[PDB]
Amino acid sequence: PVYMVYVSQDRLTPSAKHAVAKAITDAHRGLTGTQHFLAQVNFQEQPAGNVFLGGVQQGGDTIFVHGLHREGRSADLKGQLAQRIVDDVSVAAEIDRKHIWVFFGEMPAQQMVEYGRFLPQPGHEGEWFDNLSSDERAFMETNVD
Amino acid sequence: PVYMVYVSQDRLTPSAKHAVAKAITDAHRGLTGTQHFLAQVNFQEQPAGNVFLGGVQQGGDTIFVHGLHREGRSADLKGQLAQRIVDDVSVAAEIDRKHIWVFFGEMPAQQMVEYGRFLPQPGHEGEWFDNLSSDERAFMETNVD
Amino acid sequence: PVYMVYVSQDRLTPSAKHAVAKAITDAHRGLTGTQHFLAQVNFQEQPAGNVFLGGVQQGGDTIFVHGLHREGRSADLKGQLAQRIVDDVSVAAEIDRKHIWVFFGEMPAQQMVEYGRFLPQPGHEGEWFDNLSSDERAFMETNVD
Repeated sequence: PVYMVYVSQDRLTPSAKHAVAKAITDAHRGLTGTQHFLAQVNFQEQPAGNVFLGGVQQGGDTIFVHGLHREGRSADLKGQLAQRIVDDVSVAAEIDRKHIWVFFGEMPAQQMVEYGRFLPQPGHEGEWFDNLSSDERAFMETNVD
Repeated sequence: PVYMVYVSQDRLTPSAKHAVAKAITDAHRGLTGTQHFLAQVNFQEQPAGNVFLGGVQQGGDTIFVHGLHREGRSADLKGQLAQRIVDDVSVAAEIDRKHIWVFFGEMPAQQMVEYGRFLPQPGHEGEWFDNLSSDERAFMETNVD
Repeated sequence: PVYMVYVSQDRLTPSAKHAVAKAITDAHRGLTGTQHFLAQVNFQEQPAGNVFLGGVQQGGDTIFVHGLHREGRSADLKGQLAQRIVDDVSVAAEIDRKHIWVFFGEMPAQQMVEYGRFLPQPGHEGEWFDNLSSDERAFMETNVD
């Protein structure tokens, strides 16, 4: 999964990004079982006053999370991935919930690539990791937190 | 909805961005009936040079609009929406049409959170608005023009 | 198509962006038959340290290629397209493939606008260009490389 996190500039300190991007990652891993290193959190920063809202220019206190998952998960599961991400990013960012937008897109894994490899079905994963090369699995083990 | 509006840095003043948001949001409100505070417009600036049509580098003149909607609307309606957004962003930002690009992807409202709440269907949004805690309803009332 | 290309600030020199946009552009034209000029490469640059993998802040060495396409093409072709993007970008940017992430989404051509016109299916690619207005065609032609 790729999570695009849109935020106004200098709202999250370099430690506020780490805490939020960890909250997201633990949320995913716990709920779906996809390994930590498979999650990516990509903060898109823009100078504040670029988020309009019913024509109303906003400050720099709005966060939009765009997830990109592969298909195969129930709506039940996705509603729970979404609310936990509302609840935990509120904490790690220290921001009220009313400012959080969370959208999820889904795609067939067969047109989804991470670490230069095609992904497996959400009902796979453990097997897929082992049968990758040694150096590929080593580089993956580096990105855990 | 969220509209991601990809614009070259230096193309829109503060006044031009509000003109663009107001046209986008009004167009979305008038063809779907979505109440105003639900249509976010999210400006994303990159330095001129970062856009390559056909492998050719571009100046600050291209606008890519990326709308994210709940599923459920007709193609006819969506073709109207996509044709209005073209004409009204051409006006508000003094641009011409053949520089304007617009893509709509849609998602189950079950996996769309706004203001900390799950989007309903197009067949509900008024019943939805009414049964929110006083704070939620009131915060949304501010973000309307 | 429209490809968003998320990369770190300074990672790609301008000559590098051109080479990579040209790799992707050659990929799409080569395997889908879509004329060069309908292929946009929109580079989205951020400071190094906004990209997190497995909750760990990365250097500036991550690429994320997100392709927005017409619905229509075989899973098999979309695999190859994504594969040839992976290989060609690895080579144009001078970067390992385990740094490259590729997701394709798809939408109805009916909800897709490039140059202010509605895209056709993958089913009238050539006769479509034959009914633009000459000035729009002449505009099309400057974006071949």
